[PDB]
Amino acid sequence: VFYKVTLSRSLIGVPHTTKSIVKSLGLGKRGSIVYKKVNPAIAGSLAKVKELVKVEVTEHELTPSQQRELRKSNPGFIVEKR
Amino acid sequence: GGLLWKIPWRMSTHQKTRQRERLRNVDQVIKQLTLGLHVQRCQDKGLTYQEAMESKKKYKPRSKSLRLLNKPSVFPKENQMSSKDKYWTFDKKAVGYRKGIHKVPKWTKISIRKAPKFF
RNA sequence: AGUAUGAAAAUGAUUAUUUUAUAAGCAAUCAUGAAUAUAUUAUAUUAUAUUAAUGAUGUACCUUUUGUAUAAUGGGUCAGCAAGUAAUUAAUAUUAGUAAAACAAUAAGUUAUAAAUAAAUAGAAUAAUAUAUAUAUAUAAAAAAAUAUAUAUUU
RNA sequence: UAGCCUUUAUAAAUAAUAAUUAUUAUAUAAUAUAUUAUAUAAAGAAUGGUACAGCAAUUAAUAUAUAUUAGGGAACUAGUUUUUUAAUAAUAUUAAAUCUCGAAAUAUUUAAUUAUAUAUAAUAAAGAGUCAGAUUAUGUGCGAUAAGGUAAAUAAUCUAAAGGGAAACAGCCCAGAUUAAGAUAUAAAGUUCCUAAUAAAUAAUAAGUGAAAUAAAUAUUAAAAU
RNA sequence: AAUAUUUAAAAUCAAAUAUAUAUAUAUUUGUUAAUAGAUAAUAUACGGAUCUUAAUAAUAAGAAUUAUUUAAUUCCGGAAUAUUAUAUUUUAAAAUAUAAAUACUGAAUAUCUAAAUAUUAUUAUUAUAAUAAUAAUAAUAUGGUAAUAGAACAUUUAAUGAUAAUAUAUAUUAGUUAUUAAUUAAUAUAUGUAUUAAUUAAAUAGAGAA
RNA sequence: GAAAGAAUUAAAUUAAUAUAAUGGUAUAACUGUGCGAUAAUUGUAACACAAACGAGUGAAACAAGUACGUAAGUAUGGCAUAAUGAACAAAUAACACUGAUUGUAAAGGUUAUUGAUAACGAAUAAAAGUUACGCUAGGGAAGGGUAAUAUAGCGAAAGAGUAGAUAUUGUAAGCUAUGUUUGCCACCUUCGACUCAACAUUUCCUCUUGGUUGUAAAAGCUAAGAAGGGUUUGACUGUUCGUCAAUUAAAAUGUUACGUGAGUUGGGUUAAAUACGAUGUGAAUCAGUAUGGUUCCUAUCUGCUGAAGGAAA
Ligand SMILES: [Mg+2]
Ligand SMILES: [Mg+2]
Ligand SMILES: [Mg+2]
Ligand SMILES: [Mg+2]
Ligand SMILES: [Mg+2]
Ligand SMILES: [Mg+2]
Ligand SMILES: [Mg+2]
Ligand SMILES: [Mg+2]
Ligand SMILES: [Mg+2]
Ligand SMILES: [Mg+2]
Ligand SMILES: [Mg+2]
Ligand SMILES: [Mg+2]
Ligand SMILES: [Mg+2]
Ligand SMILES: [Mg+2]
Ligand SMILES: [Mg+2]
Ligand SMILES: [Mg+2]
Ligand SMILES: [Mg+2]
Ligand SMILES: [Mg+2]
Ligand SMILES: [Mg+2]
Ligand SMILES: [Mg+2]
Ligand SMILES: [Mg+2]
Ligand SMILES: [Mg+2]
Ligand SMILES: [Mg+2]
Ligand SMILES: [Mg+2]
Ligand SMILES: [Mg+2]
Ligand SMILES: [Mg+2]
Ligand SMILES: [Mg+2]
Ligand SMILES: [Mg+2]
Ligand SMILES: [Mg+2]
Ligand SMILES: [Mg+2]
Ligand SMILES: [Mg+2]
Ligand SMILES: [Mg+2]
Ligand SMILES: [Mg+2]
Ligand SMILES: [Mg+2]
Ligand SMILES: [Mg+2]
Ligand SMILES: [Mg+2]
Ligand SMILES: [Mg+2]
Ligand SMILES: [Mg+2]
Ligand SMILES: [Mg+2]
Ligand SMILES: [Mg+2]
Ligand SMILES: [Mg+2]
Ligand SMILES: [Mg+2]
Ligand SMILES: [Mg+2]
Ligand SMILES: [Mg+2]
Ligand SMILES: [Mg+2]
Ligand SMILES: [Mg+2]
Ligand SMILES: [Mg+2]
Ligand SMILES: [Mg+2]
Ligand SMILES: [Mg+2]
Ligand SMILES: [Mg+2]
Ligand SMILES: [Mg+2]
Ligand SMILES: [Mg+2]
Repeated sequence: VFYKVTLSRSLIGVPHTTKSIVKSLGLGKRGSIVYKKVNPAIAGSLAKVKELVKVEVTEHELTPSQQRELRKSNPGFIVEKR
Repeated sequence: GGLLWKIPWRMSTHQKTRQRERLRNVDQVIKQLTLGLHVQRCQDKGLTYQEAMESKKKYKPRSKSLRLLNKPSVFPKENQMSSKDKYWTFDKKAVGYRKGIHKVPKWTKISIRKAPKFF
């Protein structure tokens, strides 16, 4: 399984220790999403920063291309050339 | 004395509601971490996702941090906490040995759950 | 302080459009009515330009400071003038020429071609890579410390 | 000069950052009590003495119809009835910057593994600026448990940071502006009007108490446990 | 109903969690208010208005204070619906909702929608082709004083350098190019006219700050 | 059953350590003793700790020689942490390196050694004051915070009050209020008089009222409401203050940059002259004394006093 982890709260006032905890998880800007193969190491790293992230378990992971495809909005038209 | 840092001594209803939600969110993060570890243990043993979730026996975490965070006596859940300790934090330089949790720096990120038994 | 030209700005008077005599602050931005002007595709229920109805937002600029709307410094306005340049050298980097040589080409000379020592007449594989060799300290000679040289073609 | 910053690069390069496994014990099994395996519990490999806690040794304080020592209080020719002072024992209570017999969390830190590679560390050539700092929290020294005081120790922000909230606001809560757009989810803060946005439950207040900067000892009037 | 310490969740009691299926151990939470004391000097200062509710009584108010909370608690797999918009035809009213496990506002946050630049990958078109230009997709990044590092524009001068009053230069107004700059149109003045476009080399090369 | 051994266990590092304090020490690092006096020796020193540099600290290993030990081995001073000083220039010895035409010299170099720059990373071999005659370049390296002090109230009441803590009174200690005092910090570099005053109430007088063996009357003391009106002339002194004299119902306390100098004064206090007393050798100096003594401004804005014009009536 995978931990889908989202960086919910920012780091503009976070100690450098927790900031490194986050940076070592692959998380970037606020609202960033990453999937992590569930294991004790990542579990502990996320526990130490539980107050700045959101976590949810999932069967499978999604590559950024798939996440983009799911994020793209619905264009309300179909085009026929003339 | 001179500067005006007009921080009121007591929170408002909306602030209290937001604090309750934040506490609940941290509880949810801990719960999800434990559940993920359990499902991983089941899948390593051979089971699949569906009966890993439906398994009657839930595997407890073996790490110190997770075990302690799961103990209510160390990191009590929101519904377990007391109304006093939800909003007021322990200070030894204040009358009543308490101060509003909203006067703690970066209080929406850092977490306090437990104060001394008799304080 | 040449000549000619000169719708360059600051500045003054007058005219035109528009707003303004119940409304209060860096004078501006956005939102939005209304008047006017121009328009040889305004077909219009059009476009653009000018203008303090009205609404919201908005604490001049530099310097120096931990920090300035600051009642801290400097400025009445505009035009012109006003501040990292020269030689003589050393080191580093890039490209270009030539290349175990380069620059000069009258002779010289400067880098490179061998490391080392305060210096001296010492100076790099006994049929191979440091366990060999050179220098300095010590010499029977080695060992020991520090640098440096050797695995068709010399860098 | 070191520290903090910048440009260009180097490989027999992942050496960097973060977390996990380390331990002790129980149960149930095996294997061969001793292991191995699974599950669980414990603030969980090595180092340390702060909080807390304590009065051990040291330094200080209190008490006794209990004892040792000294002057020794109506009869008296050596020996008392005693809420007689001080010291030493006994017992019971206490504290401390330079006291820790107990003892945290954070912390220092080790190998392997996992994650971070559009990423760290180290090294080579070369170029600066800085060496007046300020608040807010938490431990402290000084001051008077004064100061928008002063001196240093951990974050964070301003410095050099626009934007939302704190009425106004360098330093507080949230969040880091390449340029637009404005549909969606929002952070802190709020939803009677000024001003974007709300409907309810259970108790208390009657003092405009209070409603975005809680003023003390005390006094009065009211609430229930036996 | 009378003599009536204390202001308490330690102890007890009551609800819940984790082990336990005939019951126990461990853990978490629940123990008062009002007034007085009160306190200065331009002007009352919750930012201001103002905020406590009440039958008859109309669409229709009753904290905008304090303390716990909900958007039904609830756990670590539930419904409870004055909602508002239905009726056959029934005739004191009548069938059915959405929408409630994530009410609402809210930033230059994040996503979506488009654009620019740099880099890491994959592509397409065109003429160190293992390149160059342009374009397309995924991902990351783009605040900034002191400071460092790339790139470009305006002015003048020197070298090379056609064209020409149907042109050039300058000025004003209105348009175009992602715009410190050039360009297109109209108008005005001067000039048979560029040290011109472009590449180099150089500066008395850019002023609201003395 | 008993002797003599070997010792073991508890306790002890409080004594002792060459010397402060800390850590260590009985397995002793403490003490006694035999040799000895040797390692309180020589040439390379890796690697670490510490660290800007310069310096500092531990030290494996190779080689030469010593002392102790049966041997294993130990010893490169002291159980450890202080016990110190750069380079220049001089001086002494050794080395056999260079010897400015050659030879020797002279002189330099290498190795060892000496003297202290205590403002102790040390300017030079060598150096104190004064300026109120002073000059230039800069920085500022009454308001604001605090409430120790001052003032005021409150709680409690030990004691006075012929009697009774609470008529009055309230002595050490407790809780607060003000920001008028004396100080504290370093964000921010005129005292008095004259004239005119505005504001507060913590009320001096005037009005209403409660208490007072301690209110018979009168005069009082204490307290609650109350800011409408009112609240001084003169001698001394620069004086605010203060001592007096004479009045008054009273002669209250404060805030306003301790109100008011683009409104007046310039007596005190602020420079240039001079003298006295003290300090100093002297220049000169003094929270000393005395005589004299140079700052001005035509009102742009706000505000205010009084006039007018335009206007929407
Ligand atoms: Mg009007
Ligand atoms: Mg005006
Ligand atoms: Mg300053
Ligand atoms: Mg400001
Ligand atoms: Mg001004
Ligand atoms: Mg100014
Ligand atoms: Mg000026
Ligand atoms: Mg040799
Ligand atoms: Mg430097
Ligand atoms: Mg201990
Ligand atoms: Mg201590
Ligand atoms: Mg690793
Ligand atoms: Mg400094
Ligand atoms: Mg300070
Ligand atoms: Mg920052
Ligand atoms: Mg600065
Ligand atoms: Mg800001
Ligand atoms: Mg508000
Ligand atoms: Mg604002
Ligand atoms: Mg109020
Ligand atoms: Mg309990
Ligand atoms: Mg007021
Ligand atoms: Mg953005
Ligand atoms: Mg930038
Ligand atoms: Mg950014
Ligand atoms: Mg110039
Ligand atoms: Mg100019
Ligand atoms: Mg400019
Ligand atoms: Mg100028
Ligand atoms: Mg010794
Ligand atoms: Mg000792
Ligand atoms: Mg180190
Ligand atoms: Mg060094
Ligand atoms: Mg010895
Ligand atoms: Mg010789
Ligand atoms: Mg000679
Ligand atoms: Mg000699
Ligand atoms: Mg000195
Ligand atoms: Mg010194
Ligand atoms: Mg030193
Ligand atoms: Mg001297
Ligand atoms: Mg004089
Ligand atoms: Mg008495
Ligand atoms: Mg007293
Ligand atoms: Mg009064
Ligand atoms: Mg009378
Ligand atoms: Mg005055
Ligand atoms: Mg006065
Ligand atoms: Mg003036
Ligand atoms: Mg005078
Ligand atoms: Mg004299
Ligand atoms: Mg005279």
